[PDB]
Amino acid sequence: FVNQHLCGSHLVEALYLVCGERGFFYT
Amino acid sequence: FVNQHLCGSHLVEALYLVCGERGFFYTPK
Amino acid sequence: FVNQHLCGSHLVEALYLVCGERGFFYTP
Amino acid sequence: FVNQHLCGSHLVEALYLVCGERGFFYTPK
Amino acid sequence: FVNQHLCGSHLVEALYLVCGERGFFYTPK
Amino acid sequence: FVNQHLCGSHLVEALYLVCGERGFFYTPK
Amino acid sequence: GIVEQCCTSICSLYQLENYCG
Amino acid sequence: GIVEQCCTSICSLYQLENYCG
Amino acid sequence: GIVEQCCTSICSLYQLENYCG
Amino acid sequence: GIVEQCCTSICSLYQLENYCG
Amino acid sequence: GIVEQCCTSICSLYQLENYCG
Amino acid sequence: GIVEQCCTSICSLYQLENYCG
Ligand SMILES: [Ca+2]
Ligand SMILES: [Ca+2]
Ligand SMILES: [Ca+2]
Ligand SMILES: [Cl-]
Ligand SMILES: [Cl-]
Ligand SMILES: [Zn+2]
Ligand SMILES: [Zn+2]
Repeated sequence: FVNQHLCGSHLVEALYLVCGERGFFYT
Repeated sequence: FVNQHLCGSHLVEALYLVCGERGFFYTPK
Repeated sequence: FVNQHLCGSHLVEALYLVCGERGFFYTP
Repeated sequence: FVNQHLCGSHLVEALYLVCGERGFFYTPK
Repeated sequence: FVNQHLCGSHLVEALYLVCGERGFFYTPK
Repeated sequence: FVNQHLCGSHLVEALYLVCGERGFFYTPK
Repeated sequence: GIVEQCCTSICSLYQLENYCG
Repeated sequence: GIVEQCCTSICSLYQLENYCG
Repeated sequence: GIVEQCCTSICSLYQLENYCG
Repeated sequence: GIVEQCCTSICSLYQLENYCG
Repeated sequence: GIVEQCCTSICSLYQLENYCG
Repeated sequence: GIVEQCCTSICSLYQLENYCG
């Protein structure tokens, strides 16, 4: 529920830094 | 350019909020 | 409760995007 | 423009911590 | 370890904001 | 100093994610 | 109260819009 | 792309929605 | 507004507290 | 999905790199 | 540690200032 | 400092880990 949504917000931020020029998938 | 890098960091946050369960595919291109 | 405190932090970020120039009043 | 849209995003986050229980009202105007 | 990681991410932002120029050191257990 | 402050906020998040359990020093000036 | 409604369950954009000006 | 469009001028939520999957 | 006062120059925590409700 | 993999237990930086483009 | 003190209960700005440099 | 090095030019993650304790 709420906890998963909050964790997902930090996931995309982590993906943005790690992936860089390659981009990332979020599904 | 750091400002472009920082701007993209806010874009993915907005994309996560807007798309939600449908997801998205981010590309700096 | 920290988890409620952290949820409020994300709520105002979401309020900022959706409301835009109309603004908002975070009461809690 | 973009610079001030990004700055305002950090502004409301700063207001959330500083104001706490009192709350706050945000207006870009 | 998920909750502590999420809390730590918000702690460092608060430490950056409230401390400003003195700086801070962050370390887990 | 607006750009420096905004930049520093993201560096702190980046240092937290990369250093992890090692920790990091932060000193603006 | 926005915390009681949206921190116990996920709030959509329309429910979030109701807290704007 | 998304960066060249939404980092020189601000993008609304509806404009960002077109980039969803 | 707070944008014209804190995004053109750095605002302290004391100055931000002026906008609390 | 990434949510079920990395929000129930912490994922490393290398594990996150699996989802890059 | 700051984790054991502020991640199960809410710390104010004044408690967090003790971990400054 | 890290601010001088990474706030006008993009720093990679492996550049940033040099500032870890
Ligand atoms: Ca963040
Ligand atoms: Ca954020
Ligand atoms: Ca933040
Ligand atoms: Cl969180
Ligand atoms: Cl920024
Ligand atoms: Zn969070
Ligand atoms: Zn930013």
